[PDB]
Amino acid sequence: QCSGKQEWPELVGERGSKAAKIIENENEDVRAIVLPEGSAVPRDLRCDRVWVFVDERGVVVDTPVVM
Repeated sequence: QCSGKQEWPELVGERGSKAAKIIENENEDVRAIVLPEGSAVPRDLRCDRVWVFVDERGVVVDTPVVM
């Protein structure tokens, strides 16, 4: 079971770099990783990782979550 804030629906539509910094400030246990929308990721579960999926303009398009 993870601790701290688990999802950031409010960051959809923000620049990926800005989102990553907010995420890491708001939950000190996680690393945000900015990747293109649709990028293949490992199918494991972690409490210290937040995928930040962005469109071709570098803007967050999926809700970042701890996973």
